[PDB]
Amino acid sequence: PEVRNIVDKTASFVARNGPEFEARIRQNEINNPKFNFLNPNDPYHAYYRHKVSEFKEGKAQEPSSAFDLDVVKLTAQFVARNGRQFLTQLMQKEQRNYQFDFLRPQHSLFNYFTKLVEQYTKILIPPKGLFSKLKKEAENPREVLDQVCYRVEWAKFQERERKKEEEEKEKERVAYAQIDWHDFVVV
Amino acid sequence: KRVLYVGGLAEEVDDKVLHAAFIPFGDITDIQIPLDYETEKHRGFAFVEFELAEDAAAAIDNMNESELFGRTIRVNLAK
Amino acid sequence: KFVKIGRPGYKVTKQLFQIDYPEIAEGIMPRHRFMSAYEQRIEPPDRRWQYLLMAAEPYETIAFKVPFWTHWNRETKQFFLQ
Repeated sequence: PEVRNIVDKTASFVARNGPEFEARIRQNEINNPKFNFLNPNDPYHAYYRHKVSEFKEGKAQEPSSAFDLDVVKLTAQFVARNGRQFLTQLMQKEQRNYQFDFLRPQHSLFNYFTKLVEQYTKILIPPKGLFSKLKKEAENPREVLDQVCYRVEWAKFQERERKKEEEEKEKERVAYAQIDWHDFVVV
Repeated sequence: KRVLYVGGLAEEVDDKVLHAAFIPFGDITDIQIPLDYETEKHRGFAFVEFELAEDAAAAIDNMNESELFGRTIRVNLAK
Repeated sequence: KFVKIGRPGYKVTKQLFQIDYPEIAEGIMPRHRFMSAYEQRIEPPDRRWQYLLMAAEPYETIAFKVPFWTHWNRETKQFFLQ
């Protein structure tokens, strides 16, 4: 395909360097119809100038209470010592002839029980008061400054997160408020 | 809050339809789909009030934006 | 005013609505809504059936009769609503 390869070649040279090189090369070889595809003179005018666009844009191919709080404290004392997922000191307390009103997960007090369990765990980690105690807190204002700055850096990242989330949600809400409202149709 | 409020009842949708479509979660004690009495056609607003909160709730959360008679029903929070 | 209507399609299955779509390379995720069938340039009678449409930028939106709870996997280019 001679004319096809010519249109595709001028298409690659015009996808790289363009109609300015078209004017140049046509003024340089406008004596012969080898550039008549890059000039008005051949049938490859349209196919050529369009294939340049195609191979440039990416369409063409390379040419080829105290009580309740205490009960919650006892719940935390039982959740600190419950050593198996199905065995503990509270499985008995549930159905063992007494009331068990913090044993619900669908109760909202389950959340305060989970917080009290997190506190009992913060006391049950060996670095939390079992048999080792570090004094970088009891005599450490420098590690305390490091920790203040660490909280502040987490806060800065979090402020950035909140701002980006607010912006993203606002843009998405505007996009839904400008989404296609006329051409409703099914396939 | 022991019900599914299902907007989008299809043409062939009856109280039996809503009760059976929500009963596999829980026993529908009341049900009805509000039709403009000028049509005898379900209009897309129904109530299936069962006995079990867990039932009605897991059904409202599961069957959200489904398809029945080719038409989309939406079982959500009854208020 | 810059809304190019390219006319690609909606290639989705209902039955839980799923679509395949090309990647527009934008932070906009698809926005969906179900509404009444009263707005159009014709409005043929018998307008009580409604358009549930999830539209986005690079694809023709998945709309249909319909007389978050979803997402779009972007590195895989697949939209799911449940």
